[PDB]
Amino acid sequence: NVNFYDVTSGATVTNGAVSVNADNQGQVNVANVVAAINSKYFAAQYADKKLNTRTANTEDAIKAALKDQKIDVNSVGYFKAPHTFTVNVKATSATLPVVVTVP
Repeated sequence: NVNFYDVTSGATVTNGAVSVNADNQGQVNVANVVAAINSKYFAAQYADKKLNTRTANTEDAIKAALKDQKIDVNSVGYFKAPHTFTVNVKATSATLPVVVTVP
């Protein structure tokens, strides 16, 4: 099956969590959320005795999570973050819920 893993430790992860900084007006860019998630977690499938990486839908998943919280993102990626929200990151042959906190 597809599973998610920690990039740095290699451990299998079921639920993830990251922190992303806002600017002094409480604005965040989706690109910084995508970087926080994808730098920390990756998806892969075992085959041919190795882990094979699988592309995650992180940007789309972030925008979908914010739209479920009634938060819009503008054409160049900025939005007003909630304090914390959950992104359901998907990779295809698995879903990794990732808690995103914006202090």
